[PDB]
Amino acid sequence: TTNYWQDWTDGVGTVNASNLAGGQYSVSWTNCGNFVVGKGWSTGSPSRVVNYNAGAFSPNGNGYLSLYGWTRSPLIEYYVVDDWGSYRPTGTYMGTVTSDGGTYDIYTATRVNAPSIDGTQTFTQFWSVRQSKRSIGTNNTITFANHVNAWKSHGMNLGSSWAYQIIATEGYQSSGYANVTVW
Ligand SMILES: O[C@@H]1[C@@H](O)[C@H](O)OC[C@H]1O
Repeated sequence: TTNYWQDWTDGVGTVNASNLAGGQYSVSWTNCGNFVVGKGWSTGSPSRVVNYNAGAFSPNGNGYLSLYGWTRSPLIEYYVVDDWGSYRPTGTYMGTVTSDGGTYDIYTATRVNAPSIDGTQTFTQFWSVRQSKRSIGTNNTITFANHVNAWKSHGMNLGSSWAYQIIATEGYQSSGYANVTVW
């Protein structure tokens, strides 16, 4: 089960996040800047199988629902995006991976002098983005090893030092509400 609660916001707009029982959380936001809220594990694993049920995911504008985390050495931000609002995230196309009943496009991207778990840094993003939005309110599994190994085949090797790993609600200049249980 989960051991970690993440509640990060850049302070722009109103973001109200609740650390509920077990692996459950909720977040309501209005005209946010950027925020990342979710539950998961303080140390990510490339072989973790993550389950979640989004009782609600209703962005009004740009919001994502993703398996989300960081490695260091090198500094990499990674996503497995199952749902989004008005904006589907993309980068440089690398291929596809089919996992847990969905097909995901794979992308890389460079972020130059950008916010990160270690402050302003130049780093890389690894993305799997579902080709269509996954069903909301169902018990959904992300078999992360499939994504890790699909990424490896394209030279997207994750860092050797693992930071947190969560099912994250992320908003960008938007409003919305989400309620999610992770295990
Ligand atoms: O973990 C936070 C990350 O989610 C955000 O993107 O940049 C600052 C970090 O502390």
